[PDB]
Amino acid sequence: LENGLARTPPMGWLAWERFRCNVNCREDPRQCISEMLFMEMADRIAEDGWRELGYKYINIDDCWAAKQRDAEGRLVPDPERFPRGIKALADYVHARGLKLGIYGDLGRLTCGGYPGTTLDRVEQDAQTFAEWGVDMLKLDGCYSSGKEQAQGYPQMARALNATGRPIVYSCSWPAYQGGLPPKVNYTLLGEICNLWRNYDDIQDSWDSVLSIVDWFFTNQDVLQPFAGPGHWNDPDMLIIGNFGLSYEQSRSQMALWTIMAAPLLMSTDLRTISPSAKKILQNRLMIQINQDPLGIQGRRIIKEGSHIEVFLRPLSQAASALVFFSRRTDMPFRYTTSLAKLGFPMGAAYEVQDVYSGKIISGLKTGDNFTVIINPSGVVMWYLCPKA
Amino acid sequence: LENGLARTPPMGWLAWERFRCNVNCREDPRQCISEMLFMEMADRIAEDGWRELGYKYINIDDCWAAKQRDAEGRLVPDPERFPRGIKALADYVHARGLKLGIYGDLGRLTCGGYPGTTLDRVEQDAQTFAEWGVDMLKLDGCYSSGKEQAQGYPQMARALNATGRPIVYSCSWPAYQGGLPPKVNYTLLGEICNLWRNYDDIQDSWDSVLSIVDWFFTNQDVLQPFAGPGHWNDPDMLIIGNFGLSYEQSRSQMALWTIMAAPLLMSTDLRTISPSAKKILQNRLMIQINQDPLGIQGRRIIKEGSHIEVFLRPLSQAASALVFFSRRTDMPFRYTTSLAKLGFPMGAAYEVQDVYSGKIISGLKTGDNFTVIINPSGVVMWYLCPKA
Ligand SMILES: *[C@@H]1O[C@H](CO)[C@@H](O[C@@H]2O[C@H](CO)[C@@H](O)[C@H](O)[C@H]2NC(C)=O)[C@H](O)[C@H]1NC(C)=O
Ligand SMILES: *[C@@H]1O[C@H](CO)[C@@H](O[C@@H]2O[C@H](CO)[C@@H](O)[C@H](O)[C@H]2NC(C)=O)[C@H](O)[C@H]1NC(C)=O
Ligand SMILES: *[C@@H]1O[C@H](CO)[C@@H](O)[C@H](O)[C@H]1NC(C)=O
Ligand SMILES: *[C@@H]1O[C@H](CO)[C@@H](O)[C@H](O)[C@H]1NC(C)=O
Ligand SMILES: *[C@@H]1O[C@H](CO)[C@@H](O)[C@H](O)[C@H]1NC(C)=O
Ligand SMILES: *[C@@H]1O[C@H](CO)[C@@H](O)[C@H](O)[C@H]1NC(C)=O
Repeated sequence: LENGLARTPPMGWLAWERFRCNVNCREDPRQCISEMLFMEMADRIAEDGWRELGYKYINIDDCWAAKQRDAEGRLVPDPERFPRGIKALADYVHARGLKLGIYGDLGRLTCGGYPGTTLDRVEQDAQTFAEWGVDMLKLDGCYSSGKEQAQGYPQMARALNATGRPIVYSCSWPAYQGGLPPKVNYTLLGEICNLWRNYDDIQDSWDSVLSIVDWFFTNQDVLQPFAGPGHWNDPDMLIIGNFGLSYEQSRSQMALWTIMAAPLLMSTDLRTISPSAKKILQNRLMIQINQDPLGIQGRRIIKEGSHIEVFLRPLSQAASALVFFSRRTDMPFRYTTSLAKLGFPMGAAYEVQDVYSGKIISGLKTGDNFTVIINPSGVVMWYLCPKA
Repeated sequence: LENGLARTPPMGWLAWERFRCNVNCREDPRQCISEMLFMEMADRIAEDGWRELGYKYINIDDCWAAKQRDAEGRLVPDPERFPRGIKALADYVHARGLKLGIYGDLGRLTCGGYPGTTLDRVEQDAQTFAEWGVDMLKLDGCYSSGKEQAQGYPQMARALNATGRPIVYSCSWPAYQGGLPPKVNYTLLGEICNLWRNYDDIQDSWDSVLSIVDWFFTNQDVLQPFAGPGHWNDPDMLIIGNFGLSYEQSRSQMALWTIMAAPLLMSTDLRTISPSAKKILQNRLMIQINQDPLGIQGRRIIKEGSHIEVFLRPLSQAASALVFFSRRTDMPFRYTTSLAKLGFPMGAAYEVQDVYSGKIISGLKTGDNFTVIINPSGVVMWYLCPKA
């Protein structure tokens, strides 16, 4: 989508995976979906170093609105959970130099049972969001037919533009259509959306992450070519800092999402996040690679019988990123190979930096053998710069 | 096995899951299988509070011996990796008030390819171990037929007794025979072994833990009745502190192994263990319940459609232990029920202590509703004492 936005994958926080549709603010004041949740996450992003790293979006997902539109047919937030309205929430977020994202559903109802954005409501809702000061909109696709979606998604892109307010547009259209051609036309998506959820919702477990990793890389031929500045593939939220991932697994999701040029939308409680989880999510070099200006999504290039997978992502400044991933469940594994074997130019030399450890290799020749030790369900990630 | 040993499930450290058959001491001085590994783990157990809690066994697993017996036909440790011999290692461990465990295989070769204990070598090997000062022996079953195992396992029990040295005897016999009757006779196992590996080796992943949990509880009817002081079911090593389990998952394995009256044999690097992992493994109340004098293995009593499972273990002093386990992957879950609904006596009251948080409920009436909040892949564990 050529609206000057999302020239790099969106970075921020999104409520859904961690907080879901919790409306029990009486017993879960901090974990329930309310204006307070977003204001506090905004303070967290603004105060704990996240903002400086690039994390700027504070996104509201499903279950924020009243169970019905007002009499005028407009969407309104839940009165008890959002007593100051959305515009006020936006100002608050804006005052911190952050941006506010909201959620809607092209259809009769949101997946959670809240007011849906039917075709006759698209222009009005887009208008309502802009007036509130919204900066990003995720448009879900429950309760709408393929025909209605084919009309509605492009229609909402036009409506958003008409408001004159630049709004990042996240589309779930592909996921509802199976995520693959011919049913999905990624060329069209690139023209109308800034990013799109291609596949299943991420759940809080390592198997969920693996399921997403495997679907995207198995189908990379029909997905990788359509990602770029202004239009990204979205494998869903980062679940680092939550309940299901071990330390190694958390490092793995961050690394693989970076290879995929995926949005870095955290869905975790920033008020209780652990130091190790924070350290992973705040890795500057990792973020630099994810945010690379060229926006060329990487690919899996090797699947060893040793249960080791290798990924490569081409970058700006003639650089590259490599991820060595172990799916073994026995012990740290010694993977030995050479850049030449991985496909790099002959007779060259590279300065290599281990993204997580910081260790550097001054001048690795492409013909030289090297060994990396990868832990179970973990990765070793390299940033490579050619010497001249 | 009535040898006065293992009146409570064995507690200690075992090398296998974490260190496997690593013999590359040149590049992995600390992680390779050598006398140094065991001496250092012994120091760890003796110095970091483990010994006082009950952890006393330091067990050597596969890959410790020389590739062949000496000329006299006796087992000898690998010369380079165990330069001071086993007896010296035992003395060292003994000097710390700990006990040394060793590994052998009833068959032509150990699963790792090392010298096996064939039938004609049983008496000699049992003799060799006693002389070295061995306190525990795990007898694996690779490369032996069912007929040979039927003869060898009972035969080794007799050989060990004859040495006059009390030795905990861990038998893998059942695992090689499928772990279920009629092929396996757990009454016989109780007579000849102190504990036995019934099922597959644990690997470093949550799915491995779940696979073990599900097999044992699905088949609890033919397993639970045969566990007791002196003879236990062994679901394998604790992998808390390693690469594949998240925090919640680690707490879950500890709790479920305690419900199963399982040995608490840690297989992790005690030199680098995290504070949180240490805190889980050192939980005194948890250990007290695992070590309960009655030795009555618990059972799964409920499998909700909410993906919540409930476990109960009867204890001494008319007490009980309950585990509420969530296999959901969405968010913290509120499980509401009553002790009456769980099956407890009518019109009674209990003092309840949350094993992990320490929070206490003074006098919970069996008829009163209560709610516990369980995190994804996590547990809530209670210790209950009746009031009078
Ligand atoms: C509506 O669409 C127009 C283009 O159709 C957007 O204008 C483009 O903005 C980008 C970045 O600001 C420029 O690089 C292009 O040159 C512009 N194109 C044209 C035709 O001028 C405009 O930003 C959109 N409006 C909103 C609010 O999204
Ligand atoms: C060999 O077996 C005998 C029993 O057959 C063991 O002796 C028993 O030891 C326990 C605990 O010390 C006592 O409760 C029993 O009363 C003993 N039984 C008998 C018949 O005396 C003996 O400990 C075993 N020897 C070894 C080295 O394991
Ligand atoms: C996909 O959409 C683009 C953009 O509208 C269009 O040019 C192209 O023809 C479509 N492809 C197919 C197979 O319909
Ligand atoms: C490099 O390592 C590979 C093992 O992956 C080996 O086959 C090859 O012979 C090595 N090359 C040299 C020059 O040692
Ligand atoms: C199981 O072993 C015990 C102990 O030797 C024996 O008494 C019993 O008969 C055996 N059960 C069967 C079915 O063979
Ligand atoms: C106790 O909670 C259950 C829900 O599990 C509910 O059905 C029941 O009515 C409650 N009992 C009382 C007295 O509130």
